[PDB]
Amino acid sequence: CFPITLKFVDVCYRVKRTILSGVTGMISPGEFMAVLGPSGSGKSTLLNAVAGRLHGSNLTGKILINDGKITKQTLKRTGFVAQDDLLYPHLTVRETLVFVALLRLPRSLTRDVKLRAAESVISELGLTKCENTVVGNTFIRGISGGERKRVSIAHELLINPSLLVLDEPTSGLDATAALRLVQTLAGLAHGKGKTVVTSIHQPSSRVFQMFDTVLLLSEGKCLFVGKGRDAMAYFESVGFSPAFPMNPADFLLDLANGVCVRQTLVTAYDTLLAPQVKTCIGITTCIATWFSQLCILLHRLLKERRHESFDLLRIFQVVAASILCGLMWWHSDYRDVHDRLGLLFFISIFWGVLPSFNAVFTFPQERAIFTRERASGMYTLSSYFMAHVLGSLSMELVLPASFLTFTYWMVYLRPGIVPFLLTLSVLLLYVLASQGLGLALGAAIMDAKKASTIVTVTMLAFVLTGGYYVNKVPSGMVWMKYVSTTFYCYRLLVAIQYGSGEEILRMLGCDCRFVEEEVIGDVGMWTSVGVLFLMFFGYRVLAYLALRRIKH
Amino acid sequence: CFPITLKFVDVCYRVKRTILSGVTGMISPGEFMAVLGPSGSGKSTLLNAVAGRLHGSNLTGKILINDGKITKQTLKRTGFVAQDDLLYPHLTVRETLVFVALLRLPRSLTRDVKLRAAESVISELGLTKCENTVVGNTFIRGISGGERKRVSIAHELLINPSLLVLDEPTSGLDATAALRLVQTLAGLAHGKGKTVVTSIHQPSSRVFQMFDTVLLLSEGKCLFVGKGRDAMAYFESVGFSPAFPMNPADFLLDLANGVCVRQTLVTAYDTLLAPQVKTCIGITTCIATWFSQLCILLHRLLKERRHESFDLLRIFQVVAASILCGLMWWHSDYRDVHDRLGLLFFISIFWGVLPSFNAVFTFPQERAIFTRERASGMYTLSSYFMAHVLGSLSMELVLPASFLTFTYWMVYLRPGIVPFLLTLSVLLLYVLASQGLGLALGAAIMDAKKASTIVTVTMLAFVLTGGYYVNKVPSGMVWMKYVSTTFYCYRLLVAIQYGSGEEILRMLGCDCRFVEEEVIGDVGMWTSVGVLFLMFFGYRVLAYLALRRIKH
Ligand SMILES: CC(C)CCC[C@@H](C)[C@H]1CC[C@H]2[C@@H]3CC=C4C[C@@H](OC(=O)CCC(=O)O)CC[C@]4(C)[C@H]3CC[C@]12C
Ligand SMILES: CC(C)CCC[C@@H](C)[C@H]1CC[C@H]2[C@@H]3CC=C4C[C@@H](OC(=O)CCC(=O)O)CC[C@]4(C)[C@H]3CC[C@]12C
Repeated sequence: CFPITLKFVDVCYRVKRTILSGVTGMISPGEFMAVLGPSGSGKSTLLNAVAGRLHGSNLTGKILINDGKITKQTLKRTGFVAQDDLLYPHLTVRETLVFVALLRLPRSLTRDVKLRAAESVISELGLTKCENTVVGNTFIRGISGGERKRVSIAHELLINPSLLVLDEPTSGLDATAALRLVQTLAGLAHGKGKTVVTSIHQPSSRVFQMFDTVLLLSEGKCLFVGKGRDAMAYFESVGFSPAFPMNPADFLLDLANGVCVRQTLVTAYDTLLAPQVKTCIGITTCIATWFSQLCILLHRLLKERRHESFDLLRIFQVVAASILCGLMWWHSDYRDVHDRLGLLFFISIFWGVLPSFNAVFTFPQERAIFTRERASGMYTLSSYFMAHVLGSLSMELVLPASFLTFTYWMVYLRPGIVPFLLTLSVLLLYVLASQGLGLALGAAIMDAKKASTIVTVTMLAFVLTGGYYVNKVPSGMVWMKYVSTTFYCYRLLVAIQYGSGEEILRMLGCDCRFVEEEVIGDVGMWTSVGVLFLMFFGYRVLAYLALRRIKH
Repeated sequence: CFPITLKFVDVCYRVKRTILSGVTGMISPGEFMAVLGPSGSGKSTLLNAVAGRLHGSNLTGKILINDGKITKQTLKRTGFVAQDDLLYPHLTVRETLVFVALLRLPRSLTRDVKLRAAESVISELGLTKCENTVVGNTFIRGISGGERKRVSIAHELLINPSLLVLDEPTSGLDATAALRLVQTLAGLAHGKGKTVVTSIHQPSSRVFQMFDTVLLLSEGKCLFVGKGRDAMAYFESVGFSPAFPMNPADFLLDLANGVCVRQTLVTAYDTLLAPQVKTCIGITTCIATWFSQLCILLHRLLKERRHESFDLLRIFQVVAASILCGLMWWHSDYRDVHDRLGLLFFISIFWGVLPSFNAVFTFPQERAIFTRERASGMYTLSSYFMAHVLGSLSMELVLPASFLTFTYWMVYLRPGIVPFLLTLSVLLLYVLASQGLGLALGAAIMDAKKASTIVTVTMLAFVLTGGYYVNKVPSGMVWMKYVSTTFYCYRLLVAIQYGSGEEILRMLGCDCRFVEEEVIGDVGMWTSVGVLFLMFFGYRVLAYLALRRIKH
């Protein structure tokens, strides 16, 4: 049993405005202190300066975890439940808390110890009768808002903390769900010997009955500390009583808001209670934990990258483009050299626009969950990036491989096993090379509407210079095809279906320079392959360096 | 002065579950009655059955506006402020309330009477110090959440009602903004002689002090009616007192929730208070108001259809496609008959995909505001549809007319005034004909993600059968080009730049059937024009019949 006594002595916090000034108190092992105050009084700045997420020059004052300063050994026993709940919406409640248990608990334990620690906090917080329910956010409909907060508390109870610092847990709940939530926070402060500190926004009449001690901030100058049942007995002494039946938490916020008065209760506290508050004061251990962090992060996000890959409005978009492409070029003749190349350029526009546009929403949408979880240990951005690289290498190759299996034998392309699997290999390498353009642009620009416009303009300049629409490019724009991804896929597709124009010039008898300039071209088959590999790796190295630059 | 005495006698409401059963009471002229209860108790069903938005077979009971039944003459003096605020986010507070004043007040008045009635409710509700601030929703940042509710109350105060029925106005506010809001609802019930009925979710200690009468529902059986200051004096008689200092609104909801008990207070009310509650119980007048409803609705939504037309991420998407199209075909030669026709088919793909995709979000996003305002009189869906037709005829023609003015003289298209204005006329007629495909699809499918997929699949089958990519269409798919919008714009552009292939076959000397099949084609210039007009009108008649079918 390691309990924490906590004492902050005269904490100040300016920002460039004074938010906190002279806040002093103590929090004991085994008490449930609630921090009351109006909005903009400095409640949430006091919780961040106590949990340890704020230190520097803007802060001023001694914050003492068990008579000593805050070192990083204490932060493993200190939890902070922030105001917003960032959970993946397709995992169940048991799946959410088991993946967090493997990632957060140390690797000295077995996989059965770290699995029984995740089904103990399910029974502690009362999540047993929803443990197979999907979490959901607003569209993947799941657990309630009062059980979404209990999952976010269970993230911080898996490491068994001694000081649990919550930041407005009862905001947005009922009067019943917000009473039962405080009934459990009072449970694991009187039975577990913990030290719970919270900040309630507007307590009801019997939520306020459950507080051991109350700290009341006016606009950053600490009107009252002490017990909750002795709150209005102190204000009767200075001469402030309610004139009608009030909730005692309503009467306190009306003193801190100027409706009853602020300066008269600063000088009353500073001479009567603020005096005596001072009186009680390797290559198999560096590598194996990366490949286990990767293996859990890849198995966790399989369900996330399954509804953003096999969306039923994206399967329909590829089923429709297979039937249309399969009907317009149905039983096509390879001696029509102009329509066979417009088929192979439709495959290059469709499978460069569709992967690069969908990949640009991947990193903006997970910036908040990655920031909260990387700062909490739990991974190191290179096992997070390499689980998004590998997790979308596997899922994004099922729809282009089913487009081509359908529309290769109906369209009468080049018959055989080796012409089929060379066309399939070039199409899958082009989907992965163009997907990384969307990853590198969505990570450099962490907005998703500002980056869907730059990947639209880039894919339009890639298609216009890709080899088919314009044949007489002006002399100052012939360089732009060499940076184009579409130019190297389309030159490879024509080289598989036609070769070096030898059989087609015999059958056409044109050996009329139409088929010498469109089927042979400029780049070889190995220069075209080795630039689609340089754009595979190179557009994912640029997406990693973009994500280092954010700080998150 | 026309005041309303309101008495509901034994209102029941089943749904196929009993929501209301035996609710009886009276509301007097000049009292501010608040309706209390837990969530799911039938508060919001009682307000809709009293304002008049619920009547039929599911309802049972006599609802009497001033000793008589509810006729539609009384509903002009009855206002209902619903729970969610549906305001256009680019109008200022004065602009919002003046357009509502012209549309709601009768046409007997002048434009200065209906303008001074809109600056009287600004001063009444205390909106004078934000009357030039933009409203905004979350992105167009504007007035606060406590002033967004005061605009929604001012919509219903413009018709000068006698019974104002609000539905949870203080939800999502502060403790200060939700006290000042009740201080004005108590202002226009004690000074104006109105009859305000509201339903507060969780009142604070001094919000409850401002209620004249209180109606308390348990789960639909009316625990208490009477004064608010005599609420707990009645429950002391049956033997229910708080054991600790409570907010008196908290003690009442704990009686109605089973935490203190429900059936013991139904039989206490039914024999002590529910007895004695029975004891007090043309062609220039049909046309001119349409063309004035159209003229206000078109001037109101000019600012709405200015940020969805001149979005700065859409100006950049057309500026980039002008420079790319202007550089790849820079000083192009018209004897390159294959590259001149790929320029004229990129203009047909770009200006059919871009208007039809943006038009599909127009009607889904305004379904909630149109439903609330059409049911409230104020317009009739044919002056609303013809203000969206005409309001986007004007704004959507500025970006295609600036694309073409830039890239006609750099690209060296056909020189002259008559070749320029025939190419501009065909391009503007094609933008309006393809925009109506997005309007007809977004109105038949009132989702915006399910309809952006069907307008993607349709525009892909329009571009493949459009005439350039495939020449030898199989015999069962040649009909599909005649329903294509892209086929008729592209056949008109080639007919303006080349004519009936006479000068180009002389200069090429091929009179080699390449230029006989791609520049002359199938349809004439008048059949192509008169089908783009049939798709202009016909895709907007189908969008009107889709909007009748919704009921909204
Ligand atoms: C037939 C020849 C001339 C090729 C012409 C280009 C086509 C391949 C274009 C025409 C319309 C394009 C579509 C128009 C709109 C979009 C934007 C974007 O689609 C969405 O917004 C839906 C994505 C989602 O949210 O699921 C992704 C690409 C897509 C489907 C485009 C894919 C490529 C398409 C089919
Ligand atoms: C060069 C030849 C082969 C023509 C090929 C078709 C092009 C005209 C395509 C290629 C990519 C397409 C764009 C890809 C994505 C979209 C979806 C959609 O764009 C958006 O999602 C942004 C709209 C907005 O929200 O402002 C509207 C059409 C647009 C810009 C497409 C317009 C038509 C483009 C430029």
